Amino acid sequence: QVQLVESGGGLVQAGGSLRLSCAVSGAGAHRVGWFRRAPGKEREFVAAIGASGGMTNYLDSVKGRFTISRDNAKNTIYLQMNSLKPQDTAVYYCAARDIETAEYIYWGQGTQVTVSS
Amino acid sequence: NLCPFGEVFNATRFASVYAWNRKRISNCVADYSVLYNSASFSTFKCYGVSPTKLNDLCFTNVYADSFVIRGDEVRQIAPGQTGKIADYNYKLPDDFTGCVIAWNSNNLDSKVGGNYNYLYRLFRKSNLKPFERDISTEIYQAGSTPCNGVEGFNCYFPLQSYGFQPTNGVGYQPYRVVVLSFELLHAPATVCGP
Ligand SMILES: C[As](C)(=O)[O-]
Ligand SMILES: C[As](C)(=O)[O-]
Repeated sequence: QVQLVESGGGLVQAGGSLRLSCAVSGAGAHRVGWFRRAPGKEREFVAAIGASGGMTNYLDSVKGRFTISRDNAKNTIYLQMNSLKPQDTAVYYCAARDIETAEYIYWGQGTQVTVSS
Repeated sequence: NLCPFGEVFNATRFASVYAWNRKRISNCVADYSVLYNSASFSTFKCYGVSPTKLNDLCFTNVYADSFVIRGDEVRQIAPGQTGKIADYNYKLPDDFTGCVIAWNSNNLDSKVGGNYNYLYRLFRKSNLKPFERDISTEIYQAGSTPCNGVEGFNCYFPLQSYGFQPTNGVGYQPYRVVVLSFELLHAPATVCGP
């Protein structure tokens, strides 16, 4: 089917950068986005990439601090994270949307990200 | 002079179905004889006009639409059709006076890894009117819950891409589709045959 594996989580001070990756089990032509688990709300949309690499979509609270891209040739998707904030401390999941139903059925375990000030 | 054959058919870059591109071909002479002879085409349909006697007939203006779809989706390019392609991407009227041309481009539009640059709409509030191009990227709310932000449950990104592999089925292989619609006003002296 379709499998996902994240990597690159950890601890970070206020500011600075993180680049999370995501490995895919041969899946192609899927829209991919990132989901983070904040203590207050949890399981919320973060970013979004097209299979072609176009049609990007992000948050407005994170508009211009995160930047998503992918390498279909290398079969992995990256999420650049800049100017972190104590709000952004969360577990970051990686998800794959099915062609028919856009519900993000295929998922991944996810990792941790902690921002202190 | 003669009407663009290469500029439209032999064009290197074709658009996507939801963003089809117009080409107004006026004030020129066009001979469809060269088109009918080539056996490269896979589907050469006409609606309200005769295929062989195209050459002798004359019109006011013509509108060429360029785009690319799946192999099974070629069936949806017709009057009174329904489906993901016809309803939300490209729709033809019932009084459609024109032609439908489509040929196989699997050799030229499929990559070893696969081509995902060709995209198609999958959702919309209401069905499209004939010849209506909607290119808005705004996310649509399937469910009752309002989604001012971006993707979630019943809040989806409108588009989707095609996996075009040269090992995929012919139904999933790509096809370059051109649709010629005709028009006739009070002044008809602009486009004519040999
Ligand atoms: C929703 As898409 C641009 O990844 O086909
Ligand atoms: C309706 As057809 C696939 O023969 O152009």
